[PDB]
Amino acid sequence: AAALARLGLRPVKQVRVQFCPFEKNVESTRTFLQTVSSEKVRSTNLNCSVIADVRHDGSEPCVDVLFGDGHRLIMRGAHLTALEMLTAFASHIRAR
Amino acid sequence: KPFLEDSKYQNLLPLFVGHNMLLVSEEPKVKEMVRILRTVPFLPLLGGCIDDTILSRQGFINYSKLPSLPLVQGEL
Amino acid sequence: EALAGAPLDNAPKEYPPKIQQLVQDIASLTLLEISDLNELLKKTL
Amino acid sequence: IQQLVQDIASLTLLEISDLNELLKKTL
Repeated sequence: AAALARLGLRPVKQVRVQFCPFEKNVESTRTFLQTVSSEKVRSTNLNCSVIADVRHDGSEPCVDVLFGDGHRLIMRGAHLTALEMLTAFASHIRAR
Repeated sequence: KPFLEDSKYQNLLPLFVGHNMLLVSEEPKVKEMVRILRTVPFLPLLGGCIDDTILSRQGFINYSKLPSLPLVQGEL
Repeated sequence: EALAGAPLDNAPKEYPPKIQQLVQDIASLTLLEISDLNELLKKTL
Repeated sequence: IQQLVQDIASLTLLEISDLNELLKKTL
């Protein structure tokens, strides 16, 4: 997750990762949280918080962000891999 | 993974696809460990068992609000 | 053997059936075998 | 009638909770 550290995660306000522990399509959002909650990317600014929503019967993994311009990028990764949503989030934060 | 697939804990095997760590805790004291990991928001706990009863996270936080074990014994 | 399927009850519909067995065993008798219950269960407490 | 003694000593915590739920709703 070095590229997100070199990007400067600072313009975002809030990211959160809603997923379920027992389903067969939740590893991608889990590794997304593992790349997003590392010390470097969370240390590039302290004014943002990252939440990890855990539910059992939600049955669909979802990721949603909201950043400084009041926008909202939400990506329900269940059929996305980790690197695809990571480069999507990276380009979408670097645009704004 | 093999020790979970062959023993009685096969239903806990779906919680092991990433970096997962175990919280071995003799004499279960659940309220305060919830109180110390509610400090950091980004730390999930995907579940586990409580004395051979497999439970989820919201199941854990409603298990912490079970009343005290003397009065639970004294209700029946 | 196995362990259970382990659902969650934040969306609760299912509950334990062995308690079903026990409660249908005892919860249809009046206070005489309930006196049996009191006697032989506070045997130990 | 100490059968109660054995089958409630084999009873687990939330097992006793289920017993509480059932008998209290019945009683």
